[PDB]
Amino acid sequence: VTQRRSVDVSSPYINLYYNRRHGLPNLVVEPETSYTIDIMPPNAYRGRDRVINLPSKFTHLSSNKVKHVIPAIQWTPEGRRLVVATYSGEFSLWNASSFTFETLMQAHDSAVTTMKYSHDSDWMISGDADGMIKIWQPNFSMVKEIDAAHTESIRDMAFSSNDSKFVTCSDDNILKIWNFSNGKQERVLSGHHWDVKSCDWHPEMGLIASASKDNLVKLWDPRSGNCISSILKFKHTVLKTRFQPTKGNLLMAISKDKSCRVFDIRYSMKELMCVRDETDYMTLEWHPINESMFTLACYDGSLKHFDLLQNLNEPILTIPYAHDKCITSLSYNPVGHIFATAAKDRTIRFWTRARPIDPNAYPTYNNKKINGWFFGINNDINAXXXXX
Amino acid sequence: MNVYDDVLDATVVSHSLATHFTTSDYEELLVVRTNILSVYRPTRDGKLYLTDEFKFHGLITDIGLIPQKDSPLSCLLLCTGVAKISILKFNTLTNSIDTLSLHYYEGKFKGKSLVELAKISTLRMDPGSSCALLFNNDIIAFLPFHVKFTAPSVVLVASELYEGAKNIIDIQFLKNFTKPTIALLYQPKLVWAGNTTISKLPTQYVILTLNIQPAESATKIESTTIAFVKELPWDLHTIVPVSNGAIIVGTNELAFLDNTGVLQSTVLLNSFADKKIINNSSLEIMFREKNTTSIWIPSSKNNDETLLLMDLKSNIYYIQMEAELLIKFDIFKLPIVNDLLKENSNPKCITRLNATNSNKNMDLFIGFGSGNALVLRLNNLKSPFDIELLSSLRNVGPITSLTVGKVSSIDDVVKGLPNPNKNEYSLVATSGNGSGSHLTVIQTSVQPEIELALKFISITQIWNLKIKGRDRYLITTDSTKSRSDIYESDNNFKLGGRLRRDATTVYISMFGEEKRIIQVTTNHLYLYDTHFRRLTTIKFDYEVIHVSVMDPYILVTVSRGDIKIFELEEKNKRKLLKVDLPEILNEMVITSGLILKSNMCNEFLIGLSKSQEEQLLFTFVTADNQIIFFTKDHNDRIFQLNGVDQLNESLYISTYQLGDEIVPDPSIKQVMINKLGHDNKEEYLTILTFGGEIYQYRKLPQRRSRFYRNVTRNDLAITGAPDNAYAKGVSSIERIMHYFPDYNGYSVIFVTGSVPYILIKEDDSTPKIFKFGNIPLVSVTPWSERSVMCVDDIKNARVYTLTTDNMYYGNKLPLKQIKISNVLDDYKTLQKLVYHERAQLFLVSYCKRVPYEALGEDGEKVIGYDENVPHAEGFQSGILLINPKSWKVIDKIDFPKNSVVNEMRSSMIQINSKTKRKREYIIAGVANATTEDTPPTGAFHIYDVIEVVPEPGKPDTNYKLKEIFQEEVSGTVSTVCEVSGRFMISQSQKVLVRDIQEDNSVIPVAFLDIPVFVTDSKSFGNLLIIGDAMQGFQFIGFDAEPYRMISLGRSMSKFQTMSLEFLVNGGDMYFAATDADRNVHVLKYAPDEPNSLSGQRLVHCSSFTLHSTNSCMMLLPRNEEFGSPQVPSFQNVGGQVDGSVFKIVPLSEEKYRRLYVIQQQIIDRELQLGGLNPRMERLANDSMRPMLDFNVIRRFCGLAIDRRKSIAQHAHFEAWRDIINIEFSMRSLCQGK
Amino acid sequence: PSLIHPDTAKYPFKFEPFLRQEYSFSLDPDRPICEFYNSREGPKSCPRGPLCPKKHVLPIFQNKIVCRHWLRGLCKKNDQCEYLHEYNLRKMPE
Ligand SMILES: [Zn+2]
Ligand SMILES: [Zn+2]
Repeated sequence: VTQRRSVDVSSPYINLYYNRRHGLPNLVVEPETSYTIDIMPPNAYRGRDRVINLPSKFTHLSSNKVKHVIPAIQWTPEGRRLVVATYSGEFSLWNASSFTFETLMQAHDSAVTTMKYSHDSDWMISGDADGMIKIWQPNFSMVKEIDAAHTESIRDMAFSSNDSKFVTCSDDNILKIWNFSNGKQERVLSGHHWDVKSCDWHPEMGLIASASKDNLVKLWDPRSGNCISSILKFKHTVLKTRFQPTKGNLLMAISKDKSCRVFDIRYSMKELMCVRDETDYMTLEWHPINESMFTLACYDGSLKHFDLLQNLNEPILTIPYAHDKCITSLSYNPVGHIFATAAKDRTIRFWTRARPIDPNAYPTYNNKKINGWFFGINNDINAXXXXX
Repeated sequence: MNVYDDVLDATVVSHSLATHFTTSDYEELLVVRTNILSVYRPTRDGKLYLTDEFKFHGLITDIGLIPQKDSPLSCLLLCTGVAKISILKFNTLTNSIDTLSLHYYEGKFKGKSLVELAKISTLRMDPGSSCALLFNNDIIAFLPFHVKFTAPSVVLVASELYEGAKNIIDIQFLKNFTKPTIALLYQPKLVWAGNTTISKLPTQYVILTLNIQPAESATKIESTTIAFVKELPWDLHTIVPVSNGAIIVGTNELAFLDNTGVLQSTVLLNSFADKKIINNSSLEIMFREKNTTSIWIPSSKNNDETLLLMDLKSNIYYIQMEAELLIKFDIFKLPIVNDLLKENSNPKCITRLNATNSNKNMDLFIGFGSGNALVLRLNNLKSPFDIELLSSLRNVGPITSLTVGKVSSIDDVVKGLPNPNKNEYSLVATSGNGSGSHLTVIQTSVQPEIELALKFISITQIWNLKIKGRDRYLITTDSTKSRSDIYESDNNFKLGGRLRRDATTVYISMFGEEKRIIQVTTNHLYLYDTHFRRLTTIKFDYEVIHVSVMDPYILVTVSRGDIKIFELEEKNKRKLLKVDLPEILNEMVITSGLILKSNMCNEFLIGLSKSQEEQLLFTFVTADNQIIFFTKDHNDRIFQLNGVDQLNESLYISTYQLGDEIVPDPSIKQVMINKLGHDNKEEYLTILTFGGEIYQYRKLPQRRSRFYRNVTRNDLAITGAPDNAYAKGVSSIERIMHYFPDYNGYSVIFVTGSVPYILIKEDDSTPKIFKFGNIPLVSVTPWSERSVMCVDDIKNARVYTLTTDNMYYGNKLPLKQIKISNVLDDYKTLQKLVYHERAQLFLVSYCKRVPYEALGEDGEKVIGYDENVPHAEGFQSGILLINPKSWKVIDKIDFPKNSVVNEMRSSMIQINSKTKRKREYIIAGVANATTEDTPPTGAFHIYDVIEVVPEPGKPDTNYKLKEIFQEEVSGTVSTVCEVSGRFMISQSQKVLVRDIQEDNSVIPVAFLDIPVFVTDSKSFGNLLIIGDAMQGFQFIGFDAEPYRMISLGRSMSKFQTMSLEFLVNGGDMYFAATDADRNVHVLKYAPDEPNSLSGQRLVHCSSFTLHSTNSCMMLLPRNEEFGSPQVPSFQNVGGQVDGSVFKIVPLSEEKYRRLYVIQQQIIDRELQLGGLNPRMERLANDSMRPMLDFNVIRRFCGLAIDRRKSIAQHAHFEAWRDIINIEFSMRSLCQGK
Repeated sequence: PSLIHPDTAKYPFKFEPFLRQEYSFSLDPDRPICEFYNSREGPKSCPRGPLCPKKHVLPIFQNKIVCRHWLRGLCKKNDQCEYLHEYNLRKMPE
C-alpha cells in the first residue's frame, strides 16, 4: 500500500530483451526523463556508453536501526540483497527491491570483518574479529564453521574462478588457500614479512594477489605455495587489492598511502595509473560488468569513480561528500544498477545509475539531512538540495 | 553433442557495397546478409538479379572494396566477428572467392584493450585506397596497401595516434587528401544524457593525416595532426565524410567539420541539442543509432553532391552542401508521401547502385534490419521529387518469435480432393520490427494453390498437350495395368481415337511447331496429327525407358542401352527420319538421354563460335557418369561435361575422349540444363542421382562452356544420398525431373517422388529445392498456362500453381509473408507468436511503440516532465488472435500503456490435478516496461479460446479470446512456461508456478527465487530452464503433490542469456542457451560427473558463436528419416535477429563422432571462403566436443564424389544416412497428430 | 506427432535414477504418494527405498503453516524446519 523507491532492473531488462530480441540497437538516451525507459540495465552498456551505468545518483541512505559500525559490505550475487556485516556480529540484509532490512542472521561471535560470495553464486565465506571463518548457504546456514582459520582476525576472503578453493588473509603475515568442498587448507602461502591486509583471487586464471603491510602485492599460484611475481611499486602499505571480476585482465591495489595503482596481469605486471589523492584512499570495488571502471573511496568520504579508458590521471566522477565520515566498505550488486557503500558514520548509502534529467544531479555538502526523504514515490526531484 | 544448421539462411541486410567484384562488365551490388555475401546485378528496371552467392563460415561484421592493380575487378575486404579482416579476390576462372590474405586482429586487440572488445568491430575504407583501418573500441588495426597485395598490418590504440583520443566514438577516412587521413571523433571524458549537466561540449574531433610507411616485416605509423576540434556536442556519434569535410551525425546535433578543422556550420536537429553557425530545427528528428547509415554520393560531369542519412524509424534525410568556407547547411526529411519505407525500420546499409553519370535521379539500395531491403529510386532532389519502390529484396526481419503451427492442413479437403499439405505444420516466425512487421510462415513445403482438382483411376504418368497454346488433350497411363487412356480439356476419355490405348505409353508431347504428336509406347513409337490419327510408326527390339523431345527431334533409349534419335521430315512433317548419330557412343553404355537447346558448347562448335545462340545438342548420361552431347551437325565430334564422374565444383565442357576408364557406377539418373527464375532466366545444369540427390550447376554468362556450382553456399538442401542411403525417398516413386519454362512466371524444375521437390529460382537468390507439398507426387504436367497438374500416389491429380502474391523462394526454405497489419489498423511489431491447437489458430502479441509516459505509482509525472520535446519509445502491447485459414485478425485484446507482452505461450495446463484434463490455454506474460526506479508492474493474462457464434458477414471469426484470469502482480512478468500442467511466470527476481483450478481460480503453488530477471524459460515436462538475464540460467525441477521447485543446476558459466531451450538426444539432457554475445551455450545436466558437484553445477560442454542474437529458440520434434524412433527425439529450432532460423538438432554419441570426423576433415583438407576455420570461428570465451557447423558439413555434400568417399574415417554410407537425418529433421513438420 | 507443444513428461533420462536418490524428485510430476512410508524415519520406512517410483514427502512438506523466512528465500532451517516450504495460499499467515 505504502510506496517506496524501488530500483529494479526487471523493467529495463524487458526493454533490453525486447530491443535485443528485435535487433533494435540500444537507443541513445536524450536529456528528457521519458528516455529513462531506454536506459538499459548495466551489462547492456559496454564501451563508449559505460558511463551510463556509472553510479552517481544518490538513491537511499539506510541505517540498521540500532546504529552500528559496518565493517564489510557485499551483495548477494543474484543482486537481490545486500549483506551488511555488523560489529555486533550479525548479517543485516537490505534488499535491493525496496531498501528494507530483512532479519539479522547473527553470524559470528565477534565482528564480521569481511564476507564474499562464490562465483557459482551459491555459497559465501564470512569471517571474524576472532580467528574463525564460516561457510554459508545463500539462505544463510553455517555449513562449515572453521574455528581455527587463523591465529588472528581475518581480513579479506576471495574465491577461485571454479570456487572449489578460496583464499583467507589475516593480521597474521601468512595466507591460507582453503580447499572449499572439504573445508581444509590445501596450500599455505609463505611470504610477506608483515600482515596481509587484503587479498584477491583472479576470476579466471589461477592467480592470487595479496595486499600486505610489507608494502608489496605478491601474486600467488594456487597449485603451489609460491608467488609468481612480487610487485614492489608501493611505498607505505598496500591496503586492499582486487581484480576486474569480469575479465580479470587488470589487477588493482589501493594503498594506505595517498597512492593507488592499477596493474595488468596480462602484461608483465605493468602499472597503468598511479592516482594520488590528498585525502587517503581506503577501499575499492570494480564495476562488476564494466571492465576498466571502478570506485575508490577516501577518508574524507569521497566516492571517487574512475575509468582506465577516460582519465588515468584523474577521477571521472567525484562524489566528494558522499558520506559524512571515512568510507570503510563498498560493493556493486553484480547486476550493476545499485552501488552500495558504507562508512564509519554507521550509515549505508546506495548509489544507482543517473537518470537523464534531475536538478539534484550533482548532493554537494548537505548540512543537516543528506538522507532527506528520497523514497518519495519518484526517482527525480527539483532542487536547495535536501528535502525536509 | 549437436549439429547446427541454418534451416532458414540469414536475410537481414547488414552491409552492402556497389563496386565491380564478380565482373567488370556491370556495377555489382554486393550484399552482405550476415554470413551470406550475395552479389546482385541491378538492372535498368531496378530488379536485383543474383550473379553469385557466397556463404562465409563466420559473420561478415563489416565490408569494403579495395581496388587491386593490373585487374579492373576490385578486391573485397570483409571482417569476420571480432576483428578478422579477410581480403577477397574474385577469381574469374573458378568463379569463386579466393582469400588473398587473412588478418587476425582479435589476439592483437585483446593485447591492447583493457576492456572487453565490442562484438561489432567496425571497418573503415579510405577513398585514397591506400590503408583500410579496423577499429574496435579505441583500439585500431591498420591494413595498408601497396600502390603481395597487403602490407604488414599494425595494431595501435588511439592514444598512440593522438595525445588525447581516450575512447573513440567513430573513426572515418576523409575525402580528397593526397596521403590517407583518419578523423577520430572521440570523447576524452565520456558523456551521456545524465553527464550533460557537469560536462559541456565534451566530444573531441581530430583529423590525423597518416603516414603509412610500410616495411616488408612491420610497418611504422606516424600521424600528423592536421586539425583538432575540442568543444563539440556530447551526442555526436557518427562521422560521415563529405568532399569539403566531415559531417558529424549526432543524436540531437549535426555538425559539419571541414578538412581544415574548424566547425563551419552545425544544425541542431531537435530540442535536446545546445552549444559557429547555428541552425535551429523545430522538426523533432533524432539519430538514436550508435552508428547511423548514410549514403554520400560525389559529384559528376560539377558541384552537386548529396548525403542522405537515415533514422532508425526509417526516414531519409538529405543534407545540403556548398563547397567553397561553407554556406547552405540544413537537413531535410524527404517527403515520403507514398509510404513505402513504412514497412521498413533499422536501416543498416544504404548504397547507390546505378551511377547514371548524374547526381540527380538516383537508384539506391537500402538494406534494412527490419523490413525488406528496398531498392529505391529517388527521382529529384528538392529542399517534383518522388521515391518509388524500384525493387525489393525479401527480409525476414528479426524473427522475433517462432512457433510451429498449421497454416495449411487447416482445410482437410480443398477443391474436393485431400489437401496437398495434409497433416503438415510449418514454423511461423514474426518477422519485421515496426509498422511493416509481419508473420512469416517459414514453410517446410511449398504450399501450392489449387486451380482444379480431379480424382483419377489406375494411372501413373500424365501428359497434357497444348495444341495452340490452349490445353485440349490430356493423356493418362499405367505401368502395372498396361493401358494408356486419353482425356480432354473438360476431362472426358477418348476425346479421339487411333491411340495405342491398350499399351503403356512412355512419352506423349507436342511436336513440329505444335502440329504433330509423338506417342512413344514401350515397344512402338507413334506419330499423330493435331486430330489423332496414326501417320508414322517405329518398332523397337527392346523396351523404351528414357525418352526426350524437342521441336523437331525425338530421342529414345531402349532396354539394351542403345539410343535412337529421330528427326521429323520438315518438308511435309508426315514421316520420320533416323538421325545419323556418332558411332562412338554405341560402344558406350548410356543410362539416360535428353535433347537440349542451350548455348553451352556453341563456343566449341565450328558454327556460331562466340555468338550466344541456343544450338540444339543431344545430351546423354554414360553409365560411368558423364554428360556427353553433340549437335545434329556433329561430324563425329562429340562433346562432354568434364568431371562429372567426380562431379567437382567446376564443370567445363571439352571434347570427349574414350579409353578404358569405364567404371559402371550409375549416379546420374536424370540430367537437364534449364533456364530458371521468373525474370532472370539463368541456365542451370541439374544433375539428379539414382539416390534421389539433386546437384545443380550454373552456366556462367562469361565463359558459357564452363559450368560451376557454389559448393560453399548451401542453397540446395540435400534431397537424397549417393551411396544408396535415404533409399526411402527414391524406392517408392522414381525420381524424374520435369522442367517447366513457366509455372507462375517462375521457371521451375519439379522433382517427382515420395518427397516431391520444386527447384525455384527467384531473382533474389540461387535456385533452391523446396519440398513440394506433404503429399507424394508421381508425375507432373504443365497445365494451361502458368500452372502445373500434379498426381498423387493415391491417384488424385491436382492442378497447382505456386503463390507469388506474398511468397518468397530464397532463404533455402520457402516463406510466406503474412501482413496482418492492414490499412485500417496497423499492429506495428508482432512479438511472441504462439499457435493454439485446440482452436487451430495463431495468437500474436503486437506491441505499438507508444510515446512513453514517465510516472510512478501515483498519476504525477517525474520532475523532468516536458511536452515540447519528442518523447521516448515506450510500449503498448496487446494480443491478436489470427485464424490462419483467412489470416485476418479475429480478436484484438489490447493491454494498458507501458505494458509489453515479453513472452506468451500456449500451454497444456491442468484444469483438475486428479482428472488431468489438460485444456489448452494461452498465457500472456505482460510486463509494464517502465523506468528502473519505478516499481516493476506486470500481469499474466490467461486466455481460453472459445468457439463463439460467427459474425453474419465474414466467416472464420468463430473464435474469441476469453479473459479467464488476469492478475496485475508485483514484478515484471517476463516469461511464461507450462511446467507439466502447471504454468510458471516470472516476476522481479521471483518465479511463481501457478496452478489453474476448475473454478478458474488461479493460485500460485510453487515458488523460486531466480538471479536478476528471467529472459526465457522453457519446460521439458516437470523440468525447467529459467534463464537469468546475466547470471546464466537455473535448471529447475518441479514437483507436484508437495509443490517444490527444486533447484537442480546453475549454469557454471554465467552469461547474459538470450533464449533458453532444451535439446535431449536421449540419455542425459542438454540445454541450449544463447547469449547477448551471439553465442549458443549447450550445457548438459550431468550429476553423474564428480566435477559437476551433484548436478548443481551444469557442465558447459559446448559454446557456438552465432551470426546473430537468437531472438526465439523453440523446441519441436525431429524426423528420424533413416533410423527408427524408439525415443521421441527433439531438435532445437531457434530464430535469429538477422532473420536466420537455425536448428540445433542433437545427435547420438556414435552419430556425432562420425560427423565430427567429417567436420575436422572438411575444415583441414578443403579450403573455406574467407580462409576462416569454422571450428576456430564459432568460438568465444565461454569440453573439447564442439557443436558442429552443418554449414561446413553440407560442404561434404557439395564435395566431389571421389573426394567425398575418400573422406571416410561402412562409414561413408553411415555418414550420409545421418547427414540426411539432420537436413530432414525439419520434415517432422510434415507429420500430424 | 503433436509438434506444437510436446513437452513430454514421460521422457527417459540417465539422471532419472539420480533424481530419486537426491532431491527426492522423479520425472513424473503428479505421481502418487507411496504406501508404507513415514517422514519421521526416512528411506528406512519404504521397502523400495531412495529409488522409489512414487514420491516421498519430507517432514518440511507435511508441515502445516508456511515459513516466512523461506518465502523471502532465507530460512536457516533449509531442512527439519518447524514450518512449511511450499508456497500455497491455503497454508499462509498473510
Ligand atoms: Zn516409497
Ligand atoms: Zn523454513
